[PDB]
This record gives sequence, C-alpha cells and structure tokens, in this order.
Amino acid sequence: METLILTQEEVESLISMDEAMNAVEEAFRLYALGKAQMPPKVYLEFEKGDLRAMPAHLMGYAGLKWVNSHPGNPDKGLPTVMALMILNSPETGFPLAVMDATYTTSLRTGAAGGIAAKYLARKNSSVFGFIGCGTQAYFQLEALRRVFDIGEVKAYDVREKAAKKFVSYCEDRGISASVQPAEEASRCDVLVTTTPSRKPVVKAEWVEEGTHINAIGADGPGKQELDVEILKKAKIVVDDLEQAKHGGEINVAVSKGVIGVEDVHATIGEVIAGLKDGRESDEEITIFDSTGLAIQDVAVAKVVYENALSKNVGSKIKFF
Amino acid sequence: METLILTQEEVESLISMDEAMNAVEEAFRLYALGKAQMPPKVYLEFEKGDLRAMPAHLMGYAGLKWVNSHPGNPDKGLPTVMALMILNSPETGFPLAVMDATYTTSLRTGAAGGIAAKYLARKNSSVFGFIGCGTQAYFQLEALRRVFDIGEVKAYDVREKAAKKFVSYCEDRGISASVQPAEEASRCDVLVTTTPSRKPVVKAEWVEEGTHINAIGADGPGKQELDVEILKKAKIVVDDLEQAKHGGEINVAVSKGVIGVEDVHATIGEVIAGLKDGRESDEEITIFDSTGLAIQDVAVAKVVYENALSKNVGSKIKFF
Ligand SMILES: NC(=O)c1ccc[n+]([C@@H]2O[C@H](COP(=O)([O-])OP(=O)(O)OC[C@H]3O[C@@H](n4cnc5c(N)ncnc54)[C@H](O)[C@@H]3O)[C@@H](O)[C@H]2O)c1
Ligand SMILES: NC(=O)c1ccc[n+]([C@@H]2O[C@H](COP(=O)([O-])OP(=O)(O)OC[C@H]3O[C@@H](n4cnc5c(N)ncnc54)[C@H](O)[C@@H]3O)[C@@H](O)[C@H]2O)c1
Ligand code: NA
Ligand code: NA
Repeated sequence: METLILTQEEVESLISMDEAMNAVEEAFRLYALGKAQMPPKVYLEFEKGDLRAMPAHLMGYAGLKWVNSHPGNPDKGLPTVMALMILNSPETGFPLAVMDATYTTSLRTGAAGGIAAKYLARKNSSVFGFIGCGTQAYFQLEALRRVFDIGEVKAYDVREKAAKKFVSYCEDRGISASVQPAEEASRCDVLVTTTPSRKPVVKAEWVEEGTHINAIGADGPGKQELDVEILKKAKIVVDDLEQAKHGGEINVAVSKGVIGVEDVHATIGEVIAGLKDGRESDEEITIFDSTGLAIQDVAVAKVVYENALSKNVGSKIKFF
Repeated sequence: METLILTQEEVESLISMDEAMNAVEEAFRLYALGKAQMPPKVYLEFEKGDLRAMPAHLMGYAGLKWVNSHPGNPDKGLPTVMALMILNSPETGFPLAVMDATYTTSLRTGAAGGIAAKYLARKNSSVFGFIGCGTQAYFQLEALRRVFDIGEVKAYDVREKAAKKFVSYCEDRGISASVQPAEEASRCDVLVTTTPSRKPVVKAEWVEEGTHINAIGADGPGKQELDVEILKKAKIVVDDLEQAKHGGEINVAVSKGVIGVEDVHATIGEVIAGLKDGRESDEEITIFDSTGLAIQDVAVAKVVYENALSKNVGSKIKFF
C-alpha cells in the first residue's frame, strides 16, 4: 500500500480557484442536505498558540486537517499557520494521502467568500471594499472576481505598505483601485473584513444599505471586527451555527447577549440548498460569518488528490 | 524546515517495550496530576468502519493520532487497523514528524496492561490465562513478562489454531503454555481479556478470588467481556472514567444503571500518582478497564521521535 505525500508547492499547482469554488459550493450544499458528516473542531490550547483537528466526510472521502496558530512564529522565522491534511478512504480507512493544507486553507476560505457573495450580494455590486489587506484579502479578491466584474477597489490596512501592495496587485490585473481610510473603504456594495482584530474596526454608521459583508477575520473566541449595531440591523448568514457562536464574527455579541439565535437567518448551505432565502430586498444589509469548516478542507483535498494522480505529482511512502 | 517521516518498520526499531511501559506509566501519572491535556475522541462513522481523532498534549509534545477500524479489511488485503500520528512542537505548532502508529497503538496497550497489573495484581502472581490469543494478547503477554515471573500460561479462544499460533509462540520463548477453554483459562492470578465480544465471555463463577483482570477488549458502546457480576465484586480501576462508561468494560452495566461513578475505585493514573490505593487484600478481585488514551500515543511518539533523531532514522519532507 502506498500513501501519496504532497508538498505546498505541489498542492499549489493542483487546484484552481474555480475548482475550489465548485467544491466548496457543493460541500455546503451536501452538508445542509445531511449528505456530509462533520464533528465540531477540537482544540488543544497552548500558552503560545494552539492546534485544531478538523475531520469530515463527504464526496466520497474522509480526512482530518490538523492546523496550528502560533503568532510568535513569524517574529521567529516560521508561518503563523501550518496545516496538514490526511485524506482517507471511507471503505478501507486507508490513508490515501498526507498533504499540505496551508495553501488550500487560504484558497477555500477565499472560495467561500466568493460563493457567499454570489448568493447574498446585490447582483449589481461593483464597488468592493477591503478592511485588511493581508493574505486572505487577496484570496477573497480572486474568488470575487470569478463572480463579479469589479468596478472599483477601496483598500484599507493599518499597515499602509500592505494596502498599497494590494492596490498595486489590483491595478496590475486592470482592476481600478486605491488606498483609503477605513470609513471610506466601508462605503461599498461588498465589504470584505479580513483582520484579526478583537475590537470593532467598522462602524455601523459607515455601512450603507444594500451592503453585503464577507466577515472573514474573526475565528476564535473574543475575535470581533464589526460594530455590534451592524449585526442587529442585518440578515446574518453563518458558516456553521455552532462555530460562529464560539469564534465567528458574532461570538462576542452572542456571548454578551446582544443578539440571539433568532438573529441568525440561515447557514450558507441552507441558502445554497434552497432551505432558506438569501438576500430578499435591495435595502437590507447582509452578512456572511465565515469560520472555516472541515467539509471545505476535505472537498478541496479530494480535488488536489485526484489531480495529483492525473499528473503523476507527489512522492510515495509505504507506511505500514 | 522539515518534517520527519517514519514507517512502521522504522518505528518498530525505535522503541522497546520497557520504554513504552515507562512512557505510558508516566503519561497516566502526569494526567492524573493535571499535567496533560486530552480532549475526548472524535469519531467519523462509515458504513464499513470508522476513523477516530485522538489528540493529546504532554511531556512537551502535542500530537494527533488519526486511526481507523474496518473489520472487513483483512479479507480484502489490508489490516483492520492502520494509524498515523502527526507529532508537533507546542511552541511553534510545527509538525515535527508524521509516523506510523499502527504498531505503537498495540505496543502502548500491552504496556498499559503491563503497568496496570504491576500496580493491581498479587505481587506473587505467576499463573496467567488469556481469553483471546489475537494480536493484543501478544503485547499484553510481552509486557507482563517484564513485570512478573511467569511459570504456566492458560490460553483459550473461539478458534483453536490461534490458541496454537499463540501457545507455541509462548512456548518458543520459555514459559509452559497450554490451550485450555474459557472455564479453565479463567482461573489465574492474572486474566487478560482481549476479545471484541458483545456479551460476557467470562462468568462470575469461573473466577477465583485474588484475581487481577486486564479487561482490554471492550472498545465501544456495544461490547463487554465480563459477567456484570464480576464487576459488582471487584476493585474496578479505569483508564479514563468518561471513556469507559462510554465504551469500556463498564459502559453496559453503567448504561443499564447497575453500576455508576460511586462504583469505580479509581483511575489507573490515580493509583500510580498515589491519589488512590490499589490491591489491599490478597482475596479481592481487581479489574483494569482499558479503553486506550491519546496521552499514551503521544507519550510513545515522543520516545520514537527522540530515538529517531538520535539514530538518524527516517526520511524528510518539506511540507511548506
Ligand atoms: N474563517 C476562516 O476559515 C479563515 C481562513 C484563514 C484565516 N482566517 C483568519 O483571517 C485573519 C488572517 O488573514 P491572513 O491569513 O491574510 O493574515 P495576515 O496577518 O496576512 O492578514 C491580516 C491583515 O490585517 C491587517 N490588520 C490588522 N489589524 C488591523 C486593523 N485593526 N485594521 C485594519 N487592518 C488590520 C494587517 O496589517 C494584515 O495585513 C485572522 O483573523 C485568521 O485567524 C480565517
Ligand atoms: N482498550 C484498548 O486500549 C484497546 C487497544 C487496542 C484494541 N482494543 C480492542 O482489542 C480487541 C481485539 O484486539 P486486535 O484488534 O489486536 O484483535 P484481533 O482481531 O487481532 O484478535 C481478537 C481475537 O479475539 C477472538 N475472539 C472473538 N470473539 C471472541 C469471543 N466471543 N470469545 C473468545 N475469543 C473471541 C478472535 O478469534 C481473535 O483471535 C477489540 O475489541 C479492539 O477494539 C482495545
Ligand atoms: Na470577522
Ligand atoms: Na473488556
């Protein structure tokens, strides 16, 4: 028996943002129809960071992603986030592959952002605002242009160097774009928040009617990027109800009792599956609360694995 | 940097049974003292088997063992049980090694049996009987050999050649061993139950006083190996309370309501750390209910990992 070993460089050449988008969309659809299995994430907290286990079964595969988050890592000489995915066969339990999931974690988060805006944002969106111009912002930008012709990009980062680079990246591919303060960047049709802040970075009075917000940054207890008043006034569509409660953009609000569960309109899978309506009026403010789900990592790993067999990419180890 | 890769053949040459028994004994102690973290197991159920995630943090390492069980695997050209352990630095979260845990899982279970008996059986034990003779019997046997001085060995199983595959293996290294059905094997100083049964296979009657029993088989909600009565009459010492009342030897009697918390004497880690006593009478019956802990897998992976670094064994992959 042979287990395929895939490196980050290899995995990067094995999936398309479009492939990632199709896989993530079907994953949401399947989970909402009960055709996917996914236990809650498991945390192992450390003093300098943590590790999380994210197992899932769907589309004919099973797998477990084991990701860490150590902030002091860069100030040290290593990425903050490193992830490994073990892909298995549901019929034999055999470990078909051990791959880098560092890149695909960013990729499939980008893909989800793009799929959520496709279903929730006004069909006429053209102005895209970005609060935070780090790695994830680029992936969100790339997924979104698969679904919208981007008229204008307004970019804000506390690190001006990062906003200018993102702006320059846009122009390079012909997208009109400019660096902008936070209040102005927030004025748009689709607003992508991608910061790891623990206090509001976007004010309610800055958000106009009809805005769709991809709230991506918040993913751990206490993380929070939005003025809670925005939450009260919006149709909130989460990733996974329980993961949003614990660490999504809505965690602080729910914990401090500002909004309840009736305040959550649907999960993105329910909308995609037709179990709940998505955007219903032009005036409403919509929010997609993204936390990252194991079904997205397995779906996407399935594509990397099959494309890997096809191109004879990888190396092999006989573990047993 | 790189991640060390270790095959089952390599791991087998990197850890001795004595190291495993010391690693495991210390893992139980440390955890009883709150010096280790271990969240519950996470399951993924499939039509023909399952996969479980077992993460733990102790001894300066963190790791996740991802292991399956597909009963129809042998008659398909695969072992029923295969497992991989990703071992990590709690400091940077970096995955130091991805190694086989198929062999060690067996090793660390025998080791546990060996440590439990060392603390719970008559210090004069010399007659051992086995109810199973399958893979695990071999590891319990090999571990018990490092603790007590054997003389005779009573061995039974619902197959006969296996009692033979076992008896001669047992004879070959120097201990008089004979096949002897349930009733016969059942009386000894140490009884080692290693079967996947679903209803008692050992009757209250059959067991003499002063017997220490390693109840190793009961692995899930369904099975039991002992006649509930034996329970009502013994020093019951568990692995982890939560896991045993869920799927260990006590889960049925507990689910039926016959025994409860109050009836479990202690955690094996508690006896080792001396927070609870062990045998206190030559007569009393003592049972070690084993379910298998992640902390045992991580504790054993640390030994494999350090010996591998020390002997320059293993291949390397640059995942990122
Ligand atoms: N939901 C998911 O599935 C998912 C997937 C990937 C990452 N994440 C989360 O995304 C964030 C990281 O995105 P990344 O990988 O690009 O990280 P990064 O550090 O490269 O990007 C974050 C950017 O935010 C900017 N920033 C920080 N504070 C700010 C503030 N107060 N206002 C404006 N800009 C600010 C930084 O200067 C940086 O350029 C974290 O919160 C992380 O945990 C979630
Ligand atoms: N608690 C723990 O730490 C731990 C660790 C590993 C395995 N397990 C459990 O070990 C058990 C089997 O070990 P393995 O996977 O090495 O096994 P195996 O299949 O290699 O051996 C089990 C043996 O039990 C015999 N057997 C089956 N039913 C019996 C019955 N009713 N009466 C008498 N003998 C019977 C079989 O013929 C077989 O030889 C399973 O229940 C498994 O879930 C528990
Ligand atoms: Na957020
Ligand atoms: Na048992």
